Amino acid sequence: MKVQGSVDRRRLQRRIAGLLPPPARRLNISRGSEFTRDVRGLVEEHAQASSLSAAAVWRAG
Amino acid sequence: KIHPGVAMTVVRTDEILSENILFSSRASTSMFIGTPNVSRREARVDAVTF
Repeated sequence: MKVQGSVDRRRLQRRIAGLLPPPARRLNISRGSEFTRDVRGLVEEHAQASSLSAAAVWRAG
Repeated sequence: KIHPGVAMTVVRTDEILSENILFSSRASTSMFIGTPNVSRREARVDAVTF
């Protein structure tokens, strides 16, 4: 009584979840914080040139 | 140095640096403050400007 009639909604939700988030900008500042690990996320640049270890490539991506 | 038929009036602007005193009464203006941000723009090949 649940007629299959198209692509299941629940599966496409998982797949569009990965494409949705855009790159982060415009973070607000609190001197009460004065710094956050969140600010690091906006700031870090996350570059290339790994170490040739088997996992160091994966860690660096 | 003969005097031509006409005479001339000369105008010139002169300027003066000064030190000023300012008075402003108590509770005369109300201010509304919003939160600050941080933003990223214009990443060049060597640097990133915020």
